[PDB]
Amino acid sequence: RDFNNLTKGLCTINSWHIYGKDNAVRIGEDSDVLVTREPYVSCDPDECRFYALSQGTTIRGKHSNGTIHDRSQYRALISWPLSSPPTVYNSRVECIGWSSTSCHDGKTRMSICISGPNNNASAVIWYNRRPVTEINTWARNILRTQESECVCHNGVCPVVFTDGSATGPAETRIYYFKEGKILKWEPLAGTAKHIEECSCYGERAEITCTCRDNWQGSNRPVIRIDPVAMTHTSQYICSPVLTDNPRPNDPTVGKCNDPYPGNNNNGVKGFSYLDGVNTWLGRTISIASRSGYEMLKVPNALTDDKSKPTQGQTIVLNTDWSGYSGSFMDYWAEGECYRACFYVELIRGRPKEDKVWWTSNSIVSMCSSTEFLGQWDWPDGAKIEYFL
Amino acid sequence: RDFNNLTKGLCTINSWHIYGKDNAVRIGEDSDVLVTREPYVSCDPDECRFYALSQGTTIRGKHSNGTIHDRSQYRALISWPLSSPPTVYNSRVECIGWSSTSCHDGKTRMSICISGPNNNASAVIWYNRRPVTEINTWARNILRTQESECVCHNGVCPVVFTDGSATGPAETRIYYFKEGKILKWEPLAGTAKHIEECSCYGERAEITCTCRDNWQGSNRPVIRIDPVAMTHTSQYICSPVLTDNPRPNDPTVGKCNDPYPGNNNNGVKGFSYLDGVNTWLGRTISIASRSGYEMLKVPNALTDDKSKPTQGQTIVLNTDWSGYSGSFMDYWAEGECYRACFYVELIRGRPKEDKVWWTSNSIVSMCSSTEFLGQWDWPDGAKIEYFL
Amino acid sequence: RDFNNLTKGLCTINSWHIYGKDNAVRIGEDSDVLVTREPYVSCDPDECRFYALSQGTTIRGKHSNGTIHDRSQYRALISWPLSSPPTVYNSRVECIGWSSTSCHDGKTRMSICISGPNNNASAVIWYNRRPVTEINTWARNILRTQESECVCHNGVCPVVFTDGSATGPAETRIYYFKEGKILKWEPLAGTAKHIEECSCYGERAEITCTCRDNWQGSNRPVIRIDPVAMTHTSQYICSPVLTDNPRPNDPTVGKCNDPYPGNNNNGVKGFSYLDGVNTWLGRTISIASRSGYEMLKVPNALTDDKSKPTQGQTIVLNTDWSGYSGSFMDYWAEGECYRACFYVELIRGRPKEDKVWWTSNSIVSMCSSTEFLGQWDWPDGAKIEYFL
Amino acid sequence: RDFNNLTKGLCTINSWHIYGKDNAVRIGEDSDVLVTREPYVSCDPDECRFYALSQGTTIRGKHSNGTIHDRSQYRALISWPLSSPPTVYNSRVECIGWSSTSCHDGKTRMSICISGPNNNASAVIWYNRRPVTEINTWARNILRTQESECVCHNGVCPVVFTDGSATGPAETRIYYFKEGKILKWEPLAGTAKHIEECSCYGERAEITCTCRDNWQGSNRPVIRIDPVAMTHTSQYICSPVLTDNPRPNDPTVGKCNDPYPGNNNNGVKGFSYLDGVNTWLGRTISIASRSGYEMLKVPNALTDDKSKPTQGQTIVLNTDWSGYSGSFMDYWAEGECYRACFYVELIRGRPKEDKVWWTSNSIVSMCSSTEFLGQWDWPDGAKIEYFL
Ligand SMILES: *[C@@H]1O[C@H](CO)[C@@H](O[C@@H]2O[C@H](CO)[C@@H](O[C@@H]3O[C@H](CO[C@H]4O[C@H](CO)[C@@H](O)[C@H](O)[C@@H]4O)[C@@H](O)[C@H](O[C@H]4O[C@H](CO)[C@@H](O)[C@H](O)[C@@H]4O[C@H]4O[C@H](CO)[C@@H](O)[C@H](O)[C@@H]4O[C@H]4O[C@H](CO)[C@@H](O)[C@H](O)[C@@H]4O)[C@@H]3O)[C@H](O)[C@H]2NC(C)=O)[C@H](O)[C@H]1NC(C)=O
Ligand SMILES: *[C@@H]1O[C@H](CO)[C@@H](O[C@@H]2O[C@H](CO)[C@@H](O[C@@H]3O[C@H](CO[C@H]4O[C@H](CO)[C@@H](O)[C@H](O)[C@@H]4O)[C@@H](O)[C@H](O[C@H]4O[C@H](CO)[C@@H](O)[C@H](O)[C@@H]4O[C@H]4O[C@H](CO)[C@@H](O)[C@H](O)[C@@H]4O[C@H]4O[C@H](CO)[C@@H](O)[C@H](O)[C@@H]4O)[C@@H]3O)[C@H](O)[C@H]2NC(C)=O)[C@H](O)[C@H]1NC(C)=O
Ligand SMILES: *[C@@H]1O[C@H](CO)[C@@H](O[C@@H]2O[C@H](CO)[C@@H](O[C@@H]3O[C@H](CO[C@H]4O[C@H](CO)[C@@H](O)[C@H](O)[C@@H]4O)[C@@H](O)[C@H](O[C@H]4O[C@H](CO)[C@@H](O)[C@H](O)[C@@H]4O[C@H]4O[C@H](CO)[C@@H](O)[C@H](O)[C@@H]4O[C@H]4O[C@H](CO)[C@@H](O)[C@H](O)[C@@H]4O)[C@@H]3O)[C@H](O)[C@H]2NC(C)=O)[C@H](O)[C@H]1NC(C)=O
Ligand SMILES: *[C@@H]1O[C@H](CO)[C@@H](O[C@@H]2O[C@H](CO)[C@@H](O[C@@H]3O[C@H](CO[C@H]4O[C@H](CO)[C@@H](O)[C@H](O)[C@@H]4O)[C@@H](O)[C@H](O[C@H]4O[C@H](CO)[C@@H](O)[C@H](O)[C@@H]4O[C@H]4O[C@H](CO)[C@@H](O)[C@H](O)[C@@H]4O[C@H]4O[C@H](CO)[C@@H](O)[C@H](O)[C@@H]4O)[C@@H]3O)[C@H](O)[C@H]2NC(C)=O)[C@H](O)[C@H]1NC(C)=O
Ligand SMILES: CC(=O)N[C@H]1[C@H]([C@H](O)[C@H](O)CN)OC(C(=O)O)=C[C@@H]1N
Ligand SMILES: CC(=O)N[C@H]1[C@H]([C@H](O)[C@H](O)CN)OC(C(=O)O)=C[C@@H]1N
Ligand SMILES: CC(=O)N[C@H]1[C@H]([C@H](O)[C@H](O)CN)OC(C(=O)O)=C[C@@H]1N
Ligand SMILES: CC(=O)N[C@H]1[C@H]([C@H](O)[C@H](O)CN)OC(C(=O)O)=C[C@@H]1N
Ligand SMILES: *[C@@H]1O[C@H](CO)[C@@H](O)[C@H](O)[C@H]1NC(C)=O
Ligand SMILES: *[C@@H]1O[C@H](CO)[C@@H](O)[C@H](O)[C@H]1NC(C)=O
Ligand SMILES: *[C@@H]1O[C@H](CO)[C@@H](O)[C@H](O)[C@H]1NC(C)=O
Ligand SMILES: *[C@@H]1O[C@H](CO)[C@@H](O)[C@H](O)[C@H]1NC(C)=O
Ligand SMILES: *[C@@H]1O[C@H](CO)[C@@H](O)[C@H](O)[C@H]1NC(C)=O
Ligand SMILES: [Ca+2]
Ligand SMILES: [Ca+2]
Ligand SMILES: [Ca+2]
Ligand SMILES: [Ca+2]
Ligand SMILES: [Ca+2]
Repeated sequence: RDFNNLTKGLCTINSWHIYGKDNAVRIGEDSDVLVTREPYVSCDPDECRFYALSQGTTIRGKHSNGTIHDRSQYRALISWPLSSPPTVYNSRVECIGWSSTSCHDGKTRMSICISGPNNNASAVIWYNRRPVTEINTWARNILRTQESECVCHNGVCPVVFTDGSATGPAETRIYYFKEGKILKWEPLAGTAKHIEECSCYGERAEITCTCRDNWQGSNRPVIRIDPVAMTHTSQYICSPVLTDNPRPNDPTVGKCNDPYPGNNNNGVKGFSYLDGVNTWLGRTISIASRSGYEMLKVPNALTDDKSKPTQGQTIVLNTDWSGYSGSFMDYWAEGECYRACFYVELIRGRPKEDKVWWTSNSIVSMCSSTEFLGQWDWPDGAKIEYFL
Repeated sequence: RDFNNLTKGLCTINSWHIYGKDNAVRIGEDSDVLVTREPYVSCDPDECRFYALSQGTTIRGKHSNGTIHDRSQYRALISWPLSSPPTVYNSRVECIGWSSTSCHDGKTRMSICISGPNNNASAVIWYNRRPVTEINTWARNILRTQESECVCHNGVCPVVFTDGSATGPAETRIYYFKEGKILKWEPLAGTAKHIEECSCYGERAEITCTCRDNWQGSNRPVIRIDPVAMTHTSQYICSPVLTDNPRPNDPTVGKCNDPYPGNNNNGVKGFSYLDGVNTWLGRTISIASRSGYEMLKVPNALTDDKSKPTQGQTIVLNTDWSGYSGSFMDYWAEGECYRACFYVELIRGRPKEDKVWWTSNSIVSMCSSTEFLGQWDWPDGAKIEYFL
Repeated sequence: RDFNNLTKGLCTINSWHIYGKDNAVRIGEDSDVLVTREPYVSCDPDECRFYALSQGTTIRGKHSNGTIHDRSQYRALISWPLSSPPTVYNSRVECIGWSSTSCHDGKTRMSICISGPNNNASAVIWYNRRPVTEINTWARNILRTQESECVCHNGVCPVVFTDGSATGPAETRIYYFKEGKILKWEPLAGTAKHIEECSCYGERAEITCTCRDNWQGSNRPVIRIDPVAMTHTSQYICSPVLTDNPRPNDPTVGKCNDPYPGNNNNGVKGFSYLDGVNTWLGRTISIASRSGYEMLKVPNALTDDKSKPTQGQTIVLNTDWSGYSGSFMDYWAEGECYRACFYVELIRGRPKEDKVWWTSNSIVSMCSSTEFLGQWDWPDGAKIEYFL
Repeated sequence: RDFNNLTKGLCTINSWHIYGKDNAVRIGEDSDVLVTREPYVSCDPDECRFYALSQGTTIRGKHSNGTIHDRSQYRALISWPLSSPPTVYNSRVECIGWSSTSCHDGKTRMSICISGPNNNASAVIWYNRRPVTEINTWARNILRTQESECVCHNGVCPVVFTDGSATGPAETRIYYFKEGKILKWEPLAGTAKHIEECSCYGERAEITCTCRDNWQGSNRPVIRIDPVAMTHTSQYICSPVLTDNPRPNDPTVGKCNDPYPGNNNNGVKGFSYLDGVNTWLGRTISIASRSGYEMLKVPNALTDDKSKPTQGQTIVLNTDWSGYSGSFMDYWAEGECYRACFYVELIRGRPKEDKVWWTSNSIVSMCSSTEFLGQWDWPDGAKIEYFL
């Protein structure tokens, strides 16, 4: 119809309610479920769907052997109905590649997939299910993007890309697309020192992205974008409640404009909702591995270097496997505010469970409630022994 | 379009004709059919579908082991095309949880799923396929609801919930929703002493629910709701033709305002159509187990404590397994009256058939005819031996 | 939109071209294909689909054992996309039962399914996918109907039913439905002595049905219906080219008003297009079994007792299994005439191939061409050995 | 809506970007994927889909044995969603046969399938999913057509057919269809000596087809059609960069009006985009077998007998199997030019991999970019060993 505008603010988050869960690995033990990873959720004006990068094989298939690998010619961004598992028969391919993002601008959807060898990758930007623009690697070192939805405002949909080292300075760019065409791009600015896999959301004409500093930071870098002026800033979440993984133990004071030290060259895609006292941070419970997942209300986390939790909610027990997490919202819902949502990737198989030769995941997703709801934990639920 | 109003009365029920049957267990012996239980049927203005609580695994899958359990994080309310089986590929998830209800108000559908641990469950009310309202447990003891469709009148859709003991007084509430929002709720009133799993239908601006008194009654409690005044009353079916299970043998006089004694702390979801002489009661044939199913015309059953059958129809032989049963009607059909319909859950597996490690069911459904049709019996049809 | 009227005459049939083929048994050897029998084809104004009576199990499933049986509670009329096989995941249930017919009147579709025990069967007439009318058995001996599509004219859709003996006089009725309601019914009249499984088509406001005289005739009875006056006549195809099966060898002169003798109490559903010199008869090649299938142009077959073939086309070799056959046409196609079409059921399994415990079929369908096209044979194509 | 007119010219091809890939053989190792061959891609105004000739069996099915054979009664033209694999459950049958073409004219789609024995084949032309016209074999020797999409201009859709010898002069005809009806046909004219499997595209009211001279040429014949005058010309690509397979090594000067000698009675379906300096040729890397695939920019290839490459892009490594290739474009995309696209059939199984008894393929497809994108290779990806 008309382009969507981020006219609302976030609803007050007093707890999180279950939104979707596909139990993909449980079901796929005996049905034609595709092996995936790097999942996310994204809404169209009339439907919300699950998204992920297929590995081009079913979990029970012999080709599932080796799916711990990230980039192959057999991967593709697929989407499927909310809470259903990604099956061979219900998965819709959005584009071919091993790194992606996708978002609806109110009129139609833009999907981006990057493919190619490490030194010669390229992004293809699809709009209205047709390829429109292509961007060649600029640093010749794994051109890569968000792995979760982008956000649009009056037709302008910013996307964060990184090309270059994962263990030193890299070349991050913010591209501003409209109808799949490049309006402008700019190099990363601000104090964030390394950027990977940004998780974004929008409210009141501003887009906030919480990313991953793979090089040095255990606190997460934050990029705030003005989609009208097509400009941005960057910094780190100030709070001493560290949210990357692996990470050192939480200190009493964090860092606002530099990576909090202790862990180098590693991390995990994550997210946050930074809205004054209505601020909630997601993180794995373990400081060593992708185990467990919790949401912590940390008032003013972005700007207060001593901010600590005032409330929380466990999503996945520390005795269960988690993984990537990111933000999304249904910008086309009723009401006066945008309801914050997120998903957690529940990785099964390698490297943590190496009795099987594959790596896959299932999805759990939650949205905020203004009520203070009781909590439950949401594990993947599959028994690896069954796959032996 | 416009909200549906219960403007018609029930058609005269002279017999029951076959409406739908999915043969799910037979088919699922060699196809990707999801394990389910607590099924029902519900219509939209342009389509009627089967509904149930999936267990998040196929019947042949190794994860089917243990599906006798009621509440897990792997359950979800799913719907699928009438008379097709609930497969991985055709089942649409309405919401996540282990207790549910759903109904269309003429404009769109409201679905409710409750999830969480026993002492911290919560209901999430979805409208137009989006989460709108959440309600936290008030008694911290398995918040639970109907397990069959709710009914709407001019946008108001009442739903009966119970939180608390299953073997003593509990806290039952009647919530009046409109567009997924709470207009009002009220505590159960009247003489019904315990309420669980209400089966409802509407006619001439009144909604009648036949429920399960798990604590003490072998006769069934009845809640009648005025969706305009948003008020209700409750009592028990007076008739000595007892319809819960297990239950004592039928006496010559029943009880109108108290549970008929003889069996405690157990029961089965059931239903009835209470319309003067046009009154029909459903029940298992066995007084000891969920075996067989029959419909009995018992004129004035609700108000006459000595009422006995004047006609009947066998639905499932006593030599076949039955289970839950509930009411639904196609409020959008042509004609001058609403045609009464019902479904019977045909449970297979545990605990009655323990050679297999799973518990599931198939569905059979019938609607009324003004003709006096010949009768057939409708068993699940699967051979457990095939699953060994 | 508006009710369809049979305003066109038949196109000139100079040969038959391939229209559809599902290769169901071949494909189902390794996919979730439902066991079926009694198939047919029927068009809606915007789509033509395959129809059949499912047996409520896949072919590879253990429940396929015993599917030679005709009437069980696990059967249902299903439809699916043209030339695709009837799978668990793409088959749409139209109604429950073991005998059926279905047709579109231009506005919506009417489907009829009969179910029940031999002495207490009933038909349920569905219109716009909702049950509207029910008819109880009148002779208490396997109420049964066409097993191929009915035909409508200005909303009136006649259907032929038989109740009673299959080996002596029975009670055949012609019901005239409009919007699923009974306008009128009448007992069979004319000289046809026994009627079963009528195959019908319409042209120029007249509906012609070629049926099966199971009791005594090897020539086929013909019922011609006037859907406006709602009246009919009946006789037999006069031609000595006999078309039932089993049957005696072809004589030089046939019978116009009595069954041609030689074979009793058996037969097969079949069809014909009776249009003066543009007359074509279908039949099995074998006079003893459901083997092979050919189309023969027999000018004036209906009225000329000495009529013999002037042209022909082999459809299935005598070395391949055939079965039921019936007529259908796309009444919503472009052009000035209706193109005659037919399907042949290719039965596999029991009783002819008893190394397997099941009975099923695939479908082949053809339509007429005004060209004189080269011919090919169209067998089922599956290797029974693969199923052992 | 309105008939599409070829009003645009080709976009400048500076490189090729990944468009679609189904990984059919990898996925089908453990899912119900149909065996196919002779694939292509074709767009409708609102969707682009994959097309191919099914063999009427799954790859894992026992009936996959023998699928190296080209013409059987179990083949059909099927289409399915872009980049999904051709499964039993998502494949839509367009028509029955073993040779085909299909194209959308802007209003609806025309599909053509040829079937029958070698000496009595016939084509059936479908329009708006209904059979409209039939054409009988004129040379009684494998009537056959394009195996890739046709192209339309103002309702007129030319199609190239060949009937007769594959190793000597044959009878090629160009048929001009409109709404599935024959407007005109004409015998092949010009200097092309043998024509098979034309790959076509349109721009600025002209349709260009690059075909296969199976008899003598290793250079490819080219037919250029004027769809308004309904006339055509034919010649060969002049360039010494030979593009059929098998073929002799590249010479320094080619042949414009005669087959370049060296290899007889064999070839492979292929394609090219002939647009002055914006000319790109596709070909297998191997001169001996269907191994590898590359795109070569050969300015003025059509008219310059000494033209050599100025740029190139590898699509499939010479160490991987390729096969048929053809052209298609999305004539309904936005922008001022038509973006050239192509697909490559990746054949797996027999005859090159005879450890398995089947022959099938997967699909990879690319479209042009005005950027100079980095290149990757795109193999089928399946491990034959897994199928043993
Ligand atoms: C029914 O459901 C309801 C609703 O969910 C349940 O009630 C919920 O209960 C939760 C558990 O108690 C509770 O969550 C906690 O909230 C705390 C904040 O509230 C408290 O503090 C404020 C501040 O003054 C008070 O106002 C308030 O009244 C409370 O006292 C959080 O602090 C909790 O998080 C911390 O603990 C958990 C372990 O439980 C850690 O996993 C988490 O990371 C936090 O602790 C780590 O981090 C801090 C910050 O740096 C450190 O100080 C601390 O030492 C920990 O650090 C170690 O561990 C981390 C992670 O491994 C590691 O990185 C680091 O290096 C260190 O090793 C927690 O979020 C909900 O708020 C509450 N909700 C409501 C509405 O009441 C109810 O119980 C249920 N009922 C039943 C019967 O079950
Ligand atoms: C073709 O199809 C037609 C259509 O279906 C078939 O005709 C149908 O036939 C049915 C079977 O006969 C018949 O159903 C019965 O109707 C009885 C009512 O009709 C009779 O009574 C009235 C009243 O005066 C008369 O007007 C009428 O003419 C009849 O005489 C019911 O009473 C029957 O139900 C009772 O019997 C069955 C066993 O058959 C029980 O399962 C059922 O629960 C009822 O009996 C129990 O309950 C009562 C009430 O408390 C007790 O009094 C009784 O002792 C039983 O109690 C024990 O069992 C229960 C359950 O296990 C347990 O809880 C309790 O503790 C005790 O242990 C029955 O419904 C249809 O009405 C009739 N329909 C028509 C239109 O005619 C026809 O036969 C078919 N043709 C062929 C050739 O097959
Ligand atoms: C390329 O394709 C084209 C197009 O298909 C092929 O050409 C077609 O060729 C067909 C085969 O020759 C041909 O079909 C036959 O047509 C005959 C009619 O045409 C002839 O007669 C007329 C009449 O005077 C002439 O005008 C005309 O020129 C011809 O001479 C039919 O009579 C044929 O049917 C009979 O034979 C077949 C066996 O082939 C039987 O199966 C069939 O049932 C018919 O015979 C039985 O029935 C009659 C009637 O009672 C009896 O008289 C006879 O004895 C048989 O009875 C026994 O068998 C039956 C069945 O088992 C049993 O019930 C009974 O009791 C007895 O035991 C046949 O239909 C097409 O018309 C022709 N089409 C065209 C357009 O030309 C061409 O060949 C192909 N090219 C190549 C190179 O292959
Ligand atoms: C990141 O990605 C980019 C983008 O893809 C990569 O850059 C690309 O690199 C490609 C490989 O170098 C390059 O492709 C080649 O282009 C050549 C044309 O460019 C050159 O010549 C012109 C002309 O003067 C110059 O202007 C230009 O600057 C270059 O020097 C082609 O000639 C190449 O094709 C030939 O070689 C390949 C083998 O590599 C053959 O497979 C191919 O068939 C061509 O050679 C055969 O055919 C010719 C013509 O007859 C014969 O002369 C020759 O002897 C060969 O013949 C034998 O082999 C054939 C086939 O088997 C057989 O039939 C025959 O009988 C003989 O046996 C090739 O296409 C891209 O243009 C370039 N793109 C860009 C934008 O730069 C970059 O490398 C990547 N980066 C990294 C770090 O990897
Ligand atoms: C493009 C790509 O390969 N992305 C991969 C990403 C990067 O390796 C990381 O961001 C360091 N640069 O890591 C992970 C991961 O689970 O940690 C998964 C992604 N598939
Ligand atoms: C929420 C929940 O668990 N409901 C379960 C219900 C209750 O246990 C019963 O109503 C006693 N309170 O029992 C049964 C049952 O087959 O009997 C199935 C339901 N899954
Ligand atoms: C209602 C029913 O059972 N119809 C069956 C029909 C009758 O038995 C026959 O018409 C004799 N009355 O026979 C056959 C058959 O293959 O011959 C199949 C049908 N399923
Ligand atoms: C109609 C038909 O059979 N076409 C086949 C075609 C012809 O044999 C060739 O064009 C020589 N005439 O060859 C091939 C092939 O892979 O080479 C596949 C096609 N299925
Ligand atoms: C978003 O804002 C622009 C005004 O700049 C307007 O064009 C558009 O209609 C707005 N979108 C909606 C849904 O109102
Ligand atoms: C139901 O009743 C209300 C009048 O209160 C009206 O708004 C609505 O239109 C009615 N619904 C229909 C379908 O007529
Ligand atoms: C069929 O005929 C009746 C006239 O009796 C008319 O109502 C109807 O419109 C006709 N149908 C069509 C499609 O014209
Ligand atoms: C194509 O051209 C013809 C004019 O001959 C016109 O009828 C038609 O509208 C044109 N198509 C479009 C999409 O404009
Ligand atoms: C495939 O077919 C050939 C030819 O009939 C036969 O020899 C071979 O054994 C078959 N292989 C399988 C696996 O069926
Ligand atoms: Ca880090
Ligand atoms: Ca009870
Ligand atoms: Ca399987
Ligand atoms: Ca007979
Ligand atoms: Ca050649």
